[PDB]
Amino acid sequence: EIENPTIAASGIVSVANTSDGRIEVFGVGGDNAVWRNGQTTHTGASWTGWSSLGGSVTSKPAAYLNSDGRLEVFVRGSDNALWHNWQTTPNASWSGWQSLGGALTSNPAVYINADGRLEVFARGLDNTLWHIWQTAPHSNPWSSWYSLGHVITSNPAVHINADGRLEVFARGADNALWHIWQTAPHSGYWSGWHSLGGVLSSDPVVARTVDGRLEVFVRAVDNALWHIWQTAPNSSQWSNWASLGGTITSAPAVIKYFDNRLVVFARAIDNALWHIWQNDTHSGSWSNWGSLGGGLSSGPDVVENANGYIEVFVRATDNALWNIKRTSPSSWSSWASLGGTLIDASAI
Amino acid sequence: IAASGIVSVANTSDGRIEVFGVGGDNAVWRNGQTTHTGASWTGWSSLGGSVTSKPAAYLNSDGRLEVFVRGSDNALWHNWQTTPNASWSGWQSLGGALTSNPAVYINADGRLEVFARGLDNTLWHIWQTAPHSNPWSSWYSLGHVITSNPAVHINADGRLEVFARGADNALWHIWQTAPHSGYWSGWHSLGGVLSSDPVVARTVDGRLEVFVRAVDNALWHIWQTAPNSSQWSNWASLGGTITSAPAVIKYFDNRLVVFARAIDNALWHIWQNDTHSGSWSNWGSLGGGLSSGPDVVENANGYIEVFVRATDNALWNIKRTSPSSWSSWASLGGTLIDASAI
Ligand SMILES: CO[C@@H]1O[C@@H](C)[C@@H](O)[C@@H](O)[C@@H]1O
Ligand SMILES: CO[C@@H]1O[C@@H](C)[C@@H](O)[C@@H](O)[C@@H]1O
Ligand SMILES: CO[C@@H]1O[C@@H](C)[C@@H](O)[C@@H](O)[C@@H]1O
Ligand SMILES: CO[C@@H]1O[C@@H](C)[C@@H](O)[C@@H](O)[C@@H]1O
Ligand SMILES: CO[C@@H]1O[C@@H](C)[C@@H](O)[C@@H](O)[C@@H]1O
Ligand SMILES: CO[C@@H]1O[C@@H](C)[C@@H](O)[C@@H](O)[C@@H]1O
Ligand SMILES: CO[C@@H]1O[C@@H](C)[C@@H](O)[C@@H](O)[C@@H]1O
Ligand SMILES: CO[C@@H]1O[C@@H](C)[C@@H](O)[C@@H](O)[C@@H]1O
Repeated sequence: EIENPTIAASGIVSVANTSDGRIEVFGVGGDNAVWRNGQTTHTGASWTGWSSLGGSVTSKPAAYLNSDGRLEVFVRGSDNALWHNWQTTPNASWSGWQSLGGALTSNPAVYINADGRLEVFARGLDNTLWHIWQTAPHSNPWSSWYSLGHVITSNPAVHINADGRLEVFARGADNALWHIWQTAPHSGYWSGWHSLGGVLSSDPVVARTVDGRLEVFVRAVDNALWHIWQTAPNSSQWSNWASLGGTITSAPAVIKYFDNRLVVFARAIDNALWHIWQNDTHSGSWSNWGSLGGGLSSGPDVVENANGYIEVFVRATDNALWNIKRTSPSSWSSWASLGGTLIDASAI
Repeated sequence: IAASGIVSVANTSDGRIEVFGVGGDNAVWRNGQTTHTGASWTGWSSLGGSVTSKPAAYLNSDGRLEVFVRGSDNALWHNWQTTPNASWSGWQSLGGALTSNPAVYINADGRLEVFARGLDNTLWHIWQTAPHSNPWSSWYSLGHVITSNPAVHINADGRLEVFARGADNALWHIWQTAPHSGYWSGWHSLGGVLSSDPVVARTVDGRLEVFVRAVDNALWHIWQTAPNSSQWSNWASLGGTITSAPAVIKYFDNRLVVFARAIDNALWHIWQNDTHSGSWSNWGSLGGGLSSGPDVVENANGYIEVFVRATDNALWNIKRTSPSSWSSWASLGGTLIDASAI
């Protein structure tokens, strides 16, 4: 069996914007339960503190905002089935845990189709890519499970093309970046598999540029941040792999700045939070790596807050969730503890 | 009503502004940024047709632009990209008998839905039967009597909500009972005395806010007190003496910015100082000589772009170029007419 390098450490929480402009974070507690924390209001003046959604889980959770404004959380259960939990009205009471069945061997990843139906992707018992979907927009019930085939050796990553076609990425048995896409938006058909090559030592992490090009970030076997991109929207042509250097020890976290420039965050060999950023959205010019310090026991996860500024979440050495955020166009916040005790329940 | 904007302004799925106006021949003409940097424009191309309303462009969730306009026969007509950012379909009739500009929004299920005043002066609507696809429903009346072009937005919970001035010149609104539920609410009055179309934004914290010119020619606004709120604020005056429909857009930090032509026919703007206190700036001039209201969009650099017709009847452009700077006033040329149906 081709040997697959250990994937870079995952982030500690699923970070989601609510329909009322607040950050909500979902992590796994010492009791194996999903625990939640969120801003009291969109100004982010304070947080609610940790409350338990309960359950007993065996993956990193994945939260997603339905097109009717209700958050929904996906996780692999004690039984290796997919379980989910939804707000019953926006930013209100939670449903409790419902089984969607299956036999999963990775974290679940979620995206929304061009018709408002959520669709979840996970490695199945046979190590092929599996998927499942809402049968109606922002609503139960769900399909049964289907295999898209292949052999994958990482958690899958999912995004949507400029033309509304979902596209999923994973490391293959050969360590290359593999991907597959809907033939047209929720057409009922997928394209078959394409290798982008490379030798990955992390999950793929996918953004769409403001001009509509998918761009994928990975740690490679040299422990550098590498990336690769569509040459145009929906393009039949990808770039060559290009190194951004560094010695990173986490999955990269990617977000567009308020001016749409890509910014990548990762833990480095010194256990600090580091970041590197586009100088512009076309020429392909990137900055040098800048440290933001801290002592990280996980990868970062990132969201844009209601002030239009980047917020970053990590687990610290005290196993609490820590937060650092932009406070203006020209300044970072102080490191602050949001407390809690979080375990890394990442499935791979 | 207060003078309308001259163009429908829409972002493409490949991060370029496209503008759609009516030429002196009554055809729909379009102009686009050559790339997402917005450094240059293609120049004007004709989509043809003979039109009797302002066009309304909208991006389908499959990334294809689509333009809606009232035809010579007062029916709704539409023209769509057959693939994203490529060739146009030409003009197809969706029938009906319309007495206003069409306004368009996308449902939580990816179906476009078009609102216009009908032959009996009630609110009419029509929708795609499947997401981002033909064919369309037949026409249905949601009733009432309206005296302005309708405006449409979506609540934080995915319910479409439509705004129109009534025969009392008050702001009226009606909403889906739930996202694309098949049912709508009763008509409700938010009062006031409007002298323009309503223009609607949704705040970053998920509250609908409506801007109007009032009978005193001042900018006024009213807002939901909370997302999906069963309670709105009182009307509040932002003052000024404006001679166009206002145009509203969130800044990169989500502060609302409102643009309007003033009595001096210059482009003026006023903005929130923050998104939690109801505190607004003073009016600031950006100058120009305007023969229309402004239309606004956020470009692929994440900055506000503004489009107005000038005294020469050309389309002019001013935009933010950074966190700290405006662009030059640039002429995109052409000759545009105001084909607004009301
Ligand atoms: C705030 O509560 C603390 O953090 C949670 C995430 C859980 O690990 C819990 O057992 C612990 O007591
Ligand atoms: C509430 O149910 C508990 O949590 C779920 C997420 C599943 O792991 C299930 O097996 C377990 O009993
Ligand atoms: C109904 O869901 C649609 O059809 C299924 C058969 C799958 O192809 C899925 O990716 C797609 O969104
Ligand atoms: C149709 O799908 C498009 O072309 C394919 C050949 C791939 O390059 C894919 O990334 C892209 O989305
Ligand atoms: C560029 O062409 C000019 O502007 C167009 C919008 C039309 O009004 C046309 O008749 C005129 O010649
Ligand atoms: C292309 O067809 C022309 O333009 C349409 C928008 C309609 O006004 C129609 O009656 C006219 O003949
Ligand atoms: C299918 O379309 C849905 O049902 C129709 C009967 C209308 O109520 C419409 O607003 C809604 O989007
Ligand atoms: C259910 O609809 C909500 O409550 C209504 C009574 C109105 O305030 C409306 O703006 C809002 O969307």
